[PDB]
Amino acid sequence: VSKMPAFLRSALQILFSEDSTKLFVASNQGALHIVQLSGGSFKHLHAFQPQSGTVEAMCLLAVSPDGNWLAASGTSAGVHVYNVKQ
Amino acid sequence: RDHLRVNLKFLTRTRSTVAESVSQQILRQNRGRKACDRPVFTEEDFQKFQQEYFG
Amino acid sequence: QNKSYLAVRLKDQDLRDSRQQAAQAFIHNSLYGPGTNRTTVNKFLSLANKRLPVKRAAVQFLNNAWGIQKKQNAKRFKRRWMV
Amino acid sequence: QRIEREKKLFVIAQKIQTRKDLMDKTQKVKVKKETVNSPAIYKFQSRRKR
Amino acid sequence: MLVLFETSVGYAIFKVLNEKKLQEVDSLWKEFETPEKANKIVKLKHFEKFQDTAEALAAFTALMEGKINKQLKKVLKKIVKEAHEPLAVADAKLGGVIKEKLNLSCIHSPVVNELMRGIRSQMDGLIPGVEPREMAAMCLGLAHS
Amino acid sequence: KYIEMKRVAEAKKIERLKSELHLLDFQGKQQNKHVFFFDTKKEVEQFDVA
Amino acid sequence: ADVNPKAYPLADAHLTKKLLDLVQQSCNYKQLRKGANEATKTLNRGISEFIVMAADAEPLEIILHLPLLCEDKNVPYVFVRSKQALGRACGVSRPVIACSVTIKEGSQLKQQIQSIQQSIERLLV
Amino acid sequence: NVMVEPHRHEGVFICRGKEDALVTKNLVPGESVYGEKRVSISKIEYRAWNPFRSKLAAAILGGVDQIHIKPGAKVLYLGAASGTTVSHVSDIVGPDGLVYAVEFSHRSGRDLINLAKKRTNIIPVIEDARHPHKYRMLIAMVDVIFADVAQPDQTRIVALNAHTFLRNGGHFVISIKANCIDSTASAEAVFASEVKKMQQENMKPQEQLTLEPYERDHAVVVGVYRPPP
Amino acid sequence: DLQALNIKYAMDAFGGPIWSMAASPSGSQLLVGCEDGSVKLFQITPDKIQFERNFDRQKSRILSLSWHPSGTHIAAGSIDYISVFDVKSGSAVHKMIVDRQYMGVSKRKCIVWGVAFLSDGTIISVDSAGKVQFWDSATGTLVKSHLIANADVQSIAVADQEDSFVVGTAEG
Repeated sequence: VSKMPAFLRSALQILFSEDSTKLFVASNQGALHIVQLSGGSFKHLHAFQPQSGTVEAMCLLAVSPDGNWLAASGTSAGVHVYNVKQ
Repeated sequence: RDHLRVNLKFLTRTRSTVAESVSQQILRQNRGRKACDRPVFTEEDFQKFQQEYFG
Repeated sequence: QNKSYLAVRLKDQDLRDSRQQAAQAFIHNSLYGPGTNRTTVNKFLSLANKRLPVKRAAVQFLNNAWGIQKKQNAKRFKRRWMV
Repeated sequence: QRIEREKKLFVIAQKIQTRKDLMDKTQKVKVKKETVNSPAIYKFQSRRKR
Repeated sequence: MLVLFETSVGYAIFKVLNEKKLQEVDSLWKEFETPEKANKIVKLKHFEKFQDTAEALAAFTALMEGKINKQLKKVLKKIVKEAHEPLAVADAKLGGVIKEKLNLSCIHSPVVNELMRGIRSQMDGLIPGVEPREMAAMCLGLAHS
Repeated sequence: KYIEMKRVAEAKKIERLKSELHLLDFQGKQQNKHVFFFDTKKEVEQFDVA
Repeated sequence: ADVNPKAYPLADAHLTKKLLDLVQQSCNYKQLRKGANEATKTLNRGISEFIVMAADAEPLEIILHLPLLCEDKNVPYVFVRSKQALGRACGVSRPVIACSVTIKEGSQLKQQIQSIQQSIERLLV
Repeated sequence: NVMVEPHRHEGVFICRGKEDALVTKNLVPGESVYGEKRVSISKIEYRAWNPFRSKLAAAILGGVDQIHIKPGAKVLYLGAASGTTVSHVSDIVGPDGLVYAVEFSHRSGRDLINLAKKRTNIIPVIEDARHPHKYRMLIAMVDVIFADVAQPDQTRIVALNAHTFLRNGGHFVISIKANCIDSTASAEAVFASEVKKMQQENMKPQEQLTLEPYERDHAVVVGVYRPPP
Repeated sequence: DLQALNIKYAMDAFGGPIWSMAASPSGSQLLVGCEDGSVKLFQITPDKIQFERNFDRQKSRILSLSWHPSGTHIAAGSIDYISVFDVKSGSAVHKMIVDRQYMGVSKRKCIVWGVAFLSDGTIISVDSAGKVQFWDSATGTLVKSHLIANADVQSIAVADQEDSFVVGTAEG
C-alpha cells in the first residue's frame, strides 16, 4: 500500500478482524487505532485514548468473531472491552 | 558598466605554473625531519655448480 | 575533473564504523581464534553415541559439502553394479 | 636553491659531528657505511662515565 | 518564574509572563523570533548596574566559581526573596549555593537553557535603559581585566 | 658552528620566502576530494559543479 | 605520591622503563644531549625528538622553561620521578634533571623513537 | 608593479606580481602582527596570509565554497592560540564586526592581549572552551563559530558553544585532524564518523574539503546550525 | 524508559566503543570503560547524564570495572593487568601484573574478563587462563590463586553480603 499514517510507526500488536474490513493497531504509547480497509484503500476511523493506570506488561489484543467487541490489556487498571460499532 | 567580459579575459589568459620539480622540493621541506614526520646469479647456480664440477 | 567533486545524500554515506569492526574482530579471535580449544557441535554431540549400550553413528551422518562430483560417480558406479 | 643548500648543509654538519665522536677511546663497531646523504652509524660499548 | 541573566553591564532579572509556553521546549524558539513577541513572554523586573570595571571584575570572578558577593546578596534578598517565586539560573552549582546561603529555590532545566538562549538573541529590545555603546565599551574593559 | 650558523640563518630565509610564495596554480598528482551534502535524492543526480 | 602537580605529563612505572631503556640506547649511538642547558640548545636548533625531565628538582621552576619551548616547536615531553634514575640512564655519575634525544640520519632507533613519540602524545589525550 | 584581484569571499583579496600571496586589507596600516610582509597600492595596504601556518587560509586556497565570515559579522573563534589567524579574521569583519578569541593556554594568551591592545574589534577570552557557561557574560549572540581546537571530542565542544551563543541559521566552520581523533583509523573513516556525530545535534554539514597541499590528514566541514523551517 | 517502552536517548561517549559500564554504590554516578583506554565518570542528572571527568588514560582497552563499596576506589581489568584508581584524583595507585599461564609464561595474551572488589580490600579477578585470583589493594600483590577450569573464566558476581560469590566459565 502506497501510504500509511505516521502514528502507526511502532505497533506493539497487529490484529485483523474476521472480515478484512477492519484493522486493529496498538501503539507503543497507549493508543488504539481502527483502520477501515476496503479494496486496497485505508481510512483511519477512530483512535481510542490511552487507558488510565501504570503500564504493567506488553499489550495484547483480542477480537470477537462477530466483530462487535475488541479487548485490550497491558495496564494495571485491567482488561478493557471496546464496542467497535459504537 | 559590465566588467564580466573584461574580468574573464584577465582571469584566464594569464595562465602560468611552477614546475613539478620545484613544487615537490618545497613540500618535502615543510614535512620536517622528525621520525614521525618523515616517511643475476642465485644460490641455486652456485650450489649446483660445485656439486657437478668440484663435487 | 569530475572525479574530484562528489555529491552524496546525507543518509546514504553512513556505513559501518571501522573502529567498531576492529572491536568485533578482537572478540572473535579471543573466543574462536587460533590457540583456543574448540570442537564442532556435531563432534560434541557424538561423544554420547560412543558410550551408549547400543553404539550409533554421528548425529549428522552426512557431510553436505565434502564432495559433489565424487557423489555422482558413486551413484554411477552403483547403477552399473546392479547391471 | 636555498632549500637544496639547507639539505646539503645538514648532511655536512652531521659528518663532521660523526667524525668528532670517533675521537673517543671507547670501543665501537660500524653498523652502516657512509653515504652521500647520511654519515656512517656506529654503536659504542656501554661504560658509565666516571 | 524569575530568571537571572548576567551581562557585562550588570545584573538583569526578568519575569516570564506566559508560563504555559515554557512547557513546550521545541516550540519556544518561535516566541523569541522578533522583538514584539519576546516582550510578550518576558519583561524586565529590575536591573542592577556596575559602575566600573574594577567592581565588575569582583563580581564575575565569584559567579563562575559558585560564590555570591555581598552586593549580590542584597539584590537577591530584595528583588527575588521578598517576592515568592522560583529563580531560574544558568549554572546548577550557582543554584545549589544559593539554596544554603539564602532561603530561596532555584530551578535549572533544559527549558531554562532554552529560555536563556531566547533572551540572549533578543538582547537589544529587552533592556531599554542600557545603551549599545555602554554595552560595547564595558565589554572591552571587563575582558582585558 | 660555522656550518650551523649558516644553516639556521638561511633556514629562516626559507620560511620567509614561503610566507609570500603560496604555490598558486598547483597542478599535481595529489587532488583533494571535495564533497557536497544534499538532503534529497533528486539533488544528487542534478548536481552541477558550476 | 607527593609529586609536584606542575609536572603534569608524569609517566607511570611501565612507561618509565620504556623511556629509560630508550635513553640508554641513545647514549650508545651518540644520540643524546645531557643537561638542561644542552637540552635547551637542541630545541633552538630544532634537532630534538622528545624531552625527558625529572620531577624531583627541589625547586621545580629551574626546568619549567623547557615545556614552553617544546610547545612552540611541537616537541613531546614527559616527566620521570627520579633524577638519580635519569642520570644513570644517561651514563653519568651525577644526577641529571633534563635530557634530549637528537635527530640522526640513518639511526637504527627510528622505529623505537616513533613508538615512544606516539606513547607520549597519548598522555596529552 | 603589483596587480590585485578580488577574491570570491568578501573582504579577501589575492595578490600577484613578485609575490604569489593571498591577502587581506590591513585594519591597522603600517603594523605587522607576526612578521608577515605588506604591500601598498594606490593608499591601500594588504597583509599576506600564510597558508602553511594557517588552516583557514589553506581552506580558502583549497576551493571552499563558503566561509561565511563577512564584514560586519560576529565571530566566535575557538582555539585562538597566538592569534595569527585571528588577526586576518579581524581584518575581514572590519570595525563593525567583533571577534571573540577563546584560548586556554597561558603562553598563547599573552600574545593575544598584545594583539588585542592594537585591535579594538578583538575580545580576548582566556577560558576553557569545554565550559561555555563560565564566560557567558562576555559573548553576545554570534553569527559564525570557527573551531580549531584539535581535540578528540571537538564535536561536543562546538555543540555546547553553538547552543549558547550561535543564532538560528548561523554557520560553523570546523577543522578536523584525523590522527588526533583516532591515530590508527584511516582519515576518510575518521572524517565520516565526525559527520555522523554532527547530525546527532542540530547541525547540518553542507560541504567537506581536505587540506592536502599545505597540511596532511586535515579536513574542513562547513554547515548550518538549526536551519530555518 | 520502562513506562513508554522506548529509548529515552543515546549519547556519544566520544571515546570509541565501550566495553564495560558500572554504577557507583550510590546511583548518582556512572563509570564507563572504552577502547582507547580511558575511564570516564558521568553524573546522572534528573533527566539525562552529564560527562564529568576523565581518569588517567591506560595503554590498553578497559574490559571490566568494579567499585569500592564505600566508593573511594576503582578496579579495572585489562589485557595482562589490573589497575586500581583513586576516585578523588583519577590516578592509578597500583598496576597488578597477571601471569599469562598458571605459574608459567605463554605467547597468548591474558585477558581479565571480570573484576569484583570486596570491602576488606581484596580484589577478585577472573582471566582467560582459567584461574580465579585474589589480590590485596594495599600492597598490590597477589595473595592466592585457584585453578578451576581448562578454558576461560568469563564472569564474576558477588552477593550484597560479602560471604559468597559465583563465577561462570567458557565450559558452561
